[PDB]
Amino acid sequence: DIYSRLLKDRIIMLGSQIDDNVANSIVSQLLFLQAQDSEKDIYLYINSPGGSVTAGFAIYDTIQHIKPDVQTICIGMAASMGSFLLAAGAKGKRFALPNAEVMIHQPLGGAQGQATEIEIAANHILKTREKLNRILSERTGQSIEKIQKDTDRDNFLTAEEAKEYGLIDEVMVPE
Amino acid sequence: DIYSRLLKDRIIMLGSQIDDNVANSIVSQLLFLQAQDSEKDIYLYINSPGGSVTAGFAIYDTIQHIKPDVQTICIGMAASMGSFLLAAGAKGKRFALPNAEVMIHQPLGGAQGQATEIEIAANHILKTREKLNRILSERTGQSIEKIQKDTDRDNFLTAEEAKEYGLIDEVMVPE
Amino acid sequence: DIYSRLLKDRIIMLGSQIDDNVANSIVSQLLFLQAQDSEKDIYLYINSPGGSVTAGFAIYDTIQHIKPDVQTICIGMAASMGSFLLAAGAKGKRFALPNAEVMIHQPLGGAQGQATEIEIAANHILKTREKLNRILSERTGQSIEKIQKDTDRDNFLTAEEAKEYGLIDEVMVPE
Amino acid sequence: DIYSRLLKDRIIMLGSQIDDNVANSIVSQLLFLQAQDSEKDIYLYINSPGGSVTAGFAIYDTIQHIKPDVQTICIGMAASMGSFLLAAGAKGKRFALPNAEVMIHQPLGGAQGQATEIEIAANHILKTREKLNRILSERTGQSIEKIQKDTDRDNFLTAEEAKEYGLIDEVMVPE
Amino acid sequence: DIYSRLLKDRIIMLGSQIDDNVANSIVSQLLFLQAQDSEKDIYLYINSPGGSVTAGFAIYDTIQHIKPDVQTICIGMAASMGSFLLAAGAKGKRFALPNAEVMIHQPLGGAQGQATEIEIAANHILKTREKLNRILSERTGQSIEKIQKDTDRDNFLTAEEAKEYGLIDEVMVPE
Amino acid sequence: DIYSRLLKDRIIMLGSQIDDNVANSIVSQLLFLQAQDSEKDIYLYINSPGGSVTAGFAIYDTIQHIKPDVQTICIGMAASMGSFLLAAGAKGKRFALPNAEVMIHQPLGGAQGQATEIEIAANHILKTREKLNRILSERTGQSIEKIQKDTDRDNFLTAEEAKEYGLIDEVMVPE
Amino acid sequence: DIYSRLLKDRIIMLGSQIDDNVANSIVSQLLFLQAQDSEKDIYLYINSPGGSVTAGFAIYDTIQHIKPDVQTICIGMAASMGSFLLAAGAKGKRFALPNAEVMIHQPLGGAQGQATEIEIAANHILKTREKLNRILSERTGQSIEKIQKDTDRDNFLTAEEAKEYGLIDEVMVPE
Amino acid sequence: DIYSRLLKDRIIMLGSQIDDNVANSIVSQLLFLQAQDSEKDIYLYINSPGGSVTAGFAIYDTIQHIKPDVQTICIGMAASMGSFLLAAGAKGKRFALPNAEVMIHQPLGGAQGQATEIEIAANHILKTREKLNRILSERTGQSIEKIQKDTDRDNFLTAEEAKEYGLIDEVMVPE
Amino acid sequence: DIYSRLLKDRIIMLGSQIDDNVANSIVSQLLFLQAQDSEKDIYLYINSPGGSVTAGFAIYDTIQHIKPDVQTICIGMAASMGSFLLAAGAKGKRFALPNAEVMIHQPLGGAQGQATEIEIAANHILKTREKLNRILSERTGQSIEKIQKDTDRDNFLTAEEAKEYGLIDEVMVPE
Amino acid sequence: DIYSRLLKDRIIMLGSQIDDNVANSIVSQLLFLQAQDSEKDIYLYINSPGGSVTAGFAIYDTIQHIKPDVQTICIGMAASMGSFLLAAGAKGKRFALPNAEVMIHQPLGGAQGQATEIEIAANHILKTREKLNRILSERTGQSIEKIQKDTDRDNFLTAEEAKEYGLIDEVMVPE
Ligand SMILES: CC(C)C[C@@H](NC(=O)[C@H](Cc1ccccc1)NC(=O)c1cnccn1)B(O)O
Ligand SMILES: CC(C)C[C@@H](NC(=O)[C@H](Cc1ccccc1)NC(=O)c1cnccn1)B(O)O
Ligand SMILES: CC(C)C[C@@H](NC(=O)[C@H](Cc1ccccc1)NC(=O)c1cnccn1)B(O)O
Ligand SMILES: CC(C)C[C@@H](NC(=O)[C@H](Cc1ccccc1)NC(=O)c1cnccn1)B(O)O
Ligand SMILES: CC(C)C[C@@H](NC(=O)[C@H](Cc1ccccc1)NC(=O)c1cnccn1)B(O)O
Ligand SMILES: CC(C)C[C@@H](NC(=O)[C@H](Cc1ccccc1)NC(=O)c1cnccn1)B(O)O
Ligand SMILES: CC(C)C[C@@H](NC(=O)[C@H](Cc1ccccc1)NC(=O)c1cnccn1)B(O)O
Ligand SMILES: CC(C)C[C@@H](NC(=O)[C@H](Cc1ccccc1)NC(=O)c1cnccn1)B(O)O
Ligand SMILES: CC(C)C[C@@H](NC(=O)[C@H](Cc1ccccc1)NC(=O)c1cnccn1)B(O)O
Ligand SMILES: CC(C)C[C@@H](NC(=O)[C@H](Cc1ccccc1)NC(=O)c1cnccn1)B(O)O
Repeated sequence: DIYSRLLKDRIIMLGSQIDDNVANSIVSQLLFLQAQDSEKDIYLYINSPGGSVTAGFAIYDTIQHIKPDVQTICIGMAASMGSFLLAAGAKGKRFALPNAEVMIHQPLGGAQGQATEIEIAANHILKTREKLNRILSERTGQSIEKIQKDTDRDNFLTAEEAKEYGLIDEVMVPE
Repeated sequence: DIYSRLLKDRIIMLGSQIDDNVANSIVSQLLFLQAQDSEKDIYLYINSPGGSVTAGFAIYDTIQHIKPDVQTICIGMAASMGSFLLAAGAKGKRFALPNAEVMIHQPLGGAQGQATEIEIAANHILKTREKLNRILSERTGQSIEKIQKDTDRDNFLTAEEAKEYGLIDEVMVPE
Repeated sequence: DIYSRLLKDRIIMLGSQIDDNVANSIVSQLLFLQAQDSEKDIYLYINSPGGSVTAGFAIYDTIQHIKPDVQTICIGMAASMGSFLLAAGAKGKRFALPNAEVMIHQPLGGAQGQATEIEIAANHILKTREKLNRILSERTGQSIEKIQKDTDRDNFLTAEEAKEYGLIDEVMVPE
Repeated sequence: DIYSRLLKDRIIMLGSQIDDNVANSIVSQLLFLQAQDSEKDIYLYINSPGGSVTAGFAIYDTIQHIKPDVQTICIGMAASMGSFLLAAGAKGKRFALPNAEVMIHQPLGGAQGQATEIEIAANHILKTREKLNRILSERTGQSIEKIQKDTDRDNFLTAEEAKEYGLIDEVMVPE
Repeated sequence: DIYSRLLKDRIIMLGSQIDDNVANSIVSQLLFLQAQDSEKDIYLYINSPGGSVTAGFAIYDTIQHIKPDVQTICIGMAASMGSFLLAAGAKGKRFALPNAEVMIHQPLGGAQGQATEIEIAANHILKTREKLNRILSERTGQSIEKIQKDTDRDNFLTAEEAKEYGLIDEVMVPE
Repeated sequence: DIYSRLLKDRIIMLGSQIDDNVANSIVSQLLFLQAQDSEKDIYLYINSPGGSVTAGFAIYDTIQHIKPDVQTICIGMAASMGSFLLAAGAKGKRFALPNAEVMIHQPLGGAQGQATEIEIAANHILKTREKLNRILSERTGQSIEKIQKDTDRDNFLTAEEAKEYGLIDEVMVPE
Repeated sequence: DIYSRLLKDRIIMLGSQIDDNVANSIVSQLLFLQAQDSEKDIYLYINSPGGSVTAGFAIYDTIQHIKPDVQTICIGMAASMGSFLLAAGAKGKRFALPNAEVMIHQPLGGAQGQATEIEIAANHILKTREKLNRILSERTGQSIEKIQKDTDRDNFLTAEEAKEYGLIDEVMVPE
Repeated sequence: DIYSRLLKDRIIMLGSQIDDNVANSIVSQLLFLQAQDSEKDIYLYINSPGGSVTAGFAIYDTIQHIKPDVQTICIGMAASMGSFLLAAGAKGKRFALPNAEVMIHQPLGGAQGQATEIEIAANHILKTREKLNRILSERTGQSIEKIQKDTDRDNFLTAEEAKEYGLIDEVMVPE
Repeated sequence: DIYSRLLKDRIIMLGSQIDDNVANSIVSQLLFLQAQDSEKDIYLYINSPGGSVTAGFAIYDTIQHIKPDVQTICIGMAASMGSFLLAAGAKGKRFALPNAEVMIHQPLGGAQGQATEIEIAANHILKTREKLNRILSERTGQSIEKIQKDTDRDNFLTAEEAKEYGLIDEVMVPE
Repeated sequence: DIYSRLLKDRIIMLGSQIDDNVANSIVSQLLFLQAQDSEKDIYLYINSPGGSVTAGFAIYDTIQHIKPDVQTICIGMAASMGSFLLAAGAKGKRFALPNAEVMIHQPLGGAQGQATEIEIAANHILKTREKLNRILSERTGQSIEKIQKDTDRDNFLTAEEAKEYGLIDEVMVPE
């Protein structure tokens, strides 16, 4: 299988929606790569429309925890939790290809039941948003109040705009 | 039709779920009965599992607004917005048959979408619960804190317990 | 319509499963009949497999509340809440045809959700069973503990067994 | 409507599956006809594939109970509970048109649940079959054990065979 | 039918979602009422969650065009196009009952297909929003800029808040 | 019924999608109104999203073919065949309410099967478009070239724009 | 397989809902790892929304039974039965990554059928909640009264709050 | 695969509902293990909600027939036929983990068709229940009369209660 | 597998709809091929109906971003994003077989929700179309306005027409 | 796998409907076979009901473009695009088994949407039919005018008739 080959070059492809299955695969790949060698870089290609917040945080925390630097490279599109993980790469080693698109927006969810259950769910998603904003602020240098306003609705960015936003460090030019 | 002849005796049957169709029928019947005679009493029989809050308030406010006293008679069951409307009858003229059951609980709803929209919906239903608690406190004489605690979960009441609670004035004995 | 003609003779047909629609129709027919004449007997024919408890209690309490005697006549079958309403007729005026079947059993229901919600639902249905047992004991003369054992599972009775049970007073012979 | 003009000639058409709705319609038509005149004959045309045992007994017991003779005339087909009601007409006044088919067979049913519940359901339907076999033996002049043997499976009979069997008295010839 | 005799009191009930069927019914009632008498007032009760913009404008333009004053009375809820029609009543004669809910928000829609067809749909709905904002500014005295910001998301208003906003003129007290 | 009342005033409401049922109803109403009086005007109110071309042409040809002038009044919306019929009213007597919308676009259809079957269906719809374009050109005073270009995609028009275009003669102002 | 290589390092990934299939896989992995070496530690990564109580106890009891210490590491989320198993790791060796979320709440279930069946199911789930509360009390040091109040509704905890609660021993810092 | 290496340690995992597929897998594992060695023990782990009686007896009879002792160890849950197989292990060698649950109840089934087919099915399931009771009485030392009463409804047992009942010999402690 | 033997000749088959899975496979194969040899040509056979813009740009940017020349050979059909990638091959090395079809058209999409959300989606797809038009203008030597007009609707091109258009350099002759 | 073994003898079996997956498999097998040896003959067995035109042309153009002669052998049936590929084998090496059936007919498709879109699709399928007719004229020696008339509807041919027609060169006799 072709991805088996790429893993020998320490390359991980995140090329789908992020659910728990995908997150456990990515996490296990990071841990496996760290075991083989704990100082050579890892390369995480990202072509993802987003997905679950907790699954995304499973990958995020693993990236920060392991010893090797994790380079992130957006090809095609990094939207929602995909752009959050793009910004999570080793600073100075976060890239996008020239025609890649990046999109940021606020979390989405749902809640049903009694008034108290809806209040619990609303409080949980607002806390989850404040937590995502605070971390994105630390990864980009944007202020939390600006993240909050810029993610009120869907916010599409070119690769160059993503760099000026601080989500990546360089647009990768050919070749 | 049987209900049309009962209407000539100024009797209205609320015997179903409360949605907008039912609420409009009940409201129009109260209006029509007030026009025919504005001082003879009206009798509202209630056998209802509850329904929409705004459809319920359409009936509640029409009862409060018109001239005639509206007697409320719970037969079978008055649950949720049903029991709220039972408590809304003219004071001294709120009844339940001996084996009727009354149930009270907090509102239920749902919300989907972005975090800010879920927060808007959560705030709306909590505000709605506060409004219902306040009115029920006025109709029963119980405190708002007691209502709030007693409606945290489904709360089933006998006709006698509903009288002790202040939801009704008397249990109707034969004949 | 044929049932309209029978209502002229103060005859009500209960020939279906008992839900809120059926109960409100039956209740309105009883009240309409009492208005026309409050001393002439009413005849309630019962061919019913049962239905909702609260809908059944809407009919029960109305029968006990109005002035006229309500005679009950089982044709075909009175099961579950149907036999409960059969036993509710004016004492001495509860009948069944010779090949009618009567069936008694304990209530059924369902509950889903949190442990506390299931606890609340279980407590409500056990309270509802104790109430049904107590009233059936008063209508039949059977002890509450015998009702409890006899309704543990489905209990089919001939018309003659139903009379010796106290659910009816006489088996109607031709003509 | 055509059937109500026929009711003025004391003609009742049973022309469908026998459920509770149909049984209550037929029963009410018999009582109504007896009320208008309690001596003049009633004519019950039967074209039915059968139906519910209890619904059929509602019609059967009403036929035996009223004062007027009830003639039964099979047109097209009287199967299962249909043929039971065909045999139920006033003796000497049970007919079939020359090309009508009569079918008899044993009761069918179903049972789901615990072993004790399946035993209760089996006993009930076996008792039901014995009661039907006994009545048909009285109405036809055949032995119970012959009825049992001849209904073990679907048993189709011509009009002439139904007369030979005792289910009807005469085959109706033109004119 | 109850709504028929209410119409003789010049009362119209808008108690459902607004589609073309409902709109054509309301419009024909307004025309019919003007034909019988063209100076006596008309009373339009509103309990509606909203609906189609063009259906709503059929009712709006008819209200403005006919000669009689059209009073608007919100019972239960006036949301979206329902609250737009509430504010369309004759000034000084727009009411809400004390527990009625009013909600305002921006239009919603959908678009599918080629880029140029999506552009056509976006331009059409933004033009529609500008037209709604401008009319609501005229009916309420609020500025278009405030309407735009206040309708960005769902905005729930009590009867008292709707009066302060200018959507209604008075909250209707008993009796 | 309310529409029967309006038809005595020679008012016809076209308030739905135009299919064959609707067309036959409108056509029969026009024929019936012409028979009652062949000189007094007829008023066709239009709130329609369009529909079938042949159903539309049934109404169109009938309007052209009856002696009385047929006034057309767009309320809410006249799109597609709806706006074609709006433009078909007696010149000088075509109206729209101030907030009515008008939309024009080319016909739509489908074709499946062999190549020669698809070619036949393509030629039939192109000939249909050319006929519709020519007739609309004559009703509006526009060139066929301009109609063709302006209906290539969905084209939304305000009431004032529709008057400028020649689809209506006057915007109806209040009173 | 990537999970196969991690099993070489005595790492087990519980990254899904807990049903019987998953529980048997986790149990067999623990058994297999103990047989290979009964004194080297085992590492249980948890990213789970929870699941079946009995499947959870199959894993819990196997963890307690075997010789090796079992470290638990919450990545992403440990909700419900997932957080119960997180607290079950060897004391001193229960961890969570800094942005992992932990949630605790009371059990859920369902019951259908006769009143006595519903009572049996209610008693079972309440007994199951008492058992879980008691064990969690032992694992965290919190009182059973506190657990019972804190799990009445969904209760979301940060990694730091989970440490304060006693569900984990340390938050894992990089690197 | 993990279960293969466990089979080398003579471990069999019964961790699912028991149907014919599972039974044939378990049976072939028992025979395969006997062929390799006919005197060393076999270990059957049981986490099962139950299943088919005949599939269960395929496993039961195979366990009794082969030479090696089969230890049974309930993890998580042994319900219905699962608890029957738990009690089927070699006496002295039947265990449950401390938080395992055990449930016993009477068989369930269904029957549809003619009265004689229902009677056949009823007799077959009653015979099956007598056979299960007699074997369980032998495995546990309890009387058949007590088994019959204790299995009338669902009967949940802790590991300790199962030992007292005789279903297991010991609750296995760590480690 | 046949495609892996072709990969050793540096042949990549793009023979399906272009989604993220396909894009990541193609990207992985380009990277892998560049790693084995960074100067020898790569051959990308294209038989595709098109697909996702972002997935297509993942392949496009990878093609421009590797050192080796990528020849593109259209077999069967290159439509939509398929034809975009066909034009993306190394200039002078873009081919089509004599009977391959090439189709170009403008992007398609959808948008649902509030007016502001629809405007965001419309602007994003219009910007996407502009970006695609500019690149195709550079790759084909046609003007932006000609690309815009020629893609307003589906535009089918033979292999020879595709060469005249600049989408390919040569039509590949036999053999 | 059996088809792998036959590829050793340079045998490719086209035995299914022709879509893009199948076409890419066949194309890749031809290229792979040409790589191993570019002068040994290839044998393509055809048993196909047809399929996509563009997928068929992918196979056709590859057959003409490789160096080796491709023999075509129809077994069972070559219908529609299947017979087109049969006629495409190296002249003198196109065969059919004596009972194989051959069928030719004109292309089929479908179109939906605006009139201009149906015209585009009609023109495209007509152009495709003309290209198919011209190539088959060249492969068979029949005139385009004869192909056009013979493919108006389904035209079934025996192996012998296919030889007379020019679709094949010889009917294969045993052995
Ligand atoms: C940066 C952030 C915007 C990324 C993703 N956003 C989300 O909102 C996801 C959407 C979702 C996915 C599957 C199932 C339901 C919901 N929401 C949650 O995981 C969540 C978290 N905490 C509480 C409630 N929900 B993105 O891909 O859009
Ligand atoms: C508690 C009692 C006094 C009244 C009723 N309780 C409710 O929860 C209803 C239930 C509902 C069901 C289906 C669809 C919608 C609503 N909730 C609302 O109307 C509502 C209002 N505002 C915000 C959110 N929800 B009862 O009678 O059922
Ligand atoms: C004498 C009595 C045995 C009669 C009826 N028995 C019942 O169990 C009904 C059945 C039912 C039917 C449809 C949907 C749900 C339940 N149960 C309730 O109404 C109920 C349940 N829980 C709490 C309060 N009430 B019988 O006639 O079916
Ligand atoms: C003389 C007699 C043979 C006539 C009818 N026979 C039946 O079996 C009916 C069929 C049926 C229809 C609807 C729903 C269930 C069953 N059975 C019962 O009504 C029944 C069953 N079990 C216990 C009590 N009653 B016939 O018309 O076929
Ligand atoms: C702001 C408030 C006055 C709006 C009310 N209606 C809407 O937003 C509707 C929603 C809808 C209803 C039926 C069918 C489709 C869509 N949208 C349109 O009608 C529409 C959309 N795009 C262009 C033009 N019009 B309210 O009830 O929400
Ligand atoms: C353009 C405008 C003046 C009128 C309407 N346009 C249409 O295309 C309708 C839509 C349709 C309805 C039912 C079934 C299929 C299609 N098309 C036809 O009736 C038709 C199509 N092909 C040949 C002949 N007739 B409008 O409402 O959009
Ligand atoms: C850890 C605990 C606080 C909640 C966890 N599980 C539950 O509540 C489950 C929900 C469920 C899932 C699948 C199938 C059935 C039920 N309930 C039961 O297993 C159960 C046990 N005994 C009696 C009744 N129910 B958690 O992970 O949600
Ligand atoms: C007491 C306890 C040991 C019962 C176990 N099984 C059953 O009761 C099953 C339920 C069932 C399962 C699959 C298909 C159909 C029915 N019933 C039968 O197998 C059966 C056999 N013969 C006659 C009638 N029924 B337990 O494990 O659930
Ligand atoms: C490049 C041009 C020749 C058209 C090609 N692709 C498209 O139009 C796709 C269609 C699609 C289908 C399913 C899911 C998503 C998109 N549209 C987009 O990707 C898109 C989405 N949002 C904004 C901008 N673009 B071609 O292959 O049809
Ligand atoms: C040999 C030839 C005369 C007929 C063969 N195929 C066709 O006619 C297919 C039918 C079809 C199959 C799959 C999907 C869509 C349509 N049509 C096209 O491929 C097509 C052509 N031109 C424009 C658009 N589509 B045969 O095998 O039937």
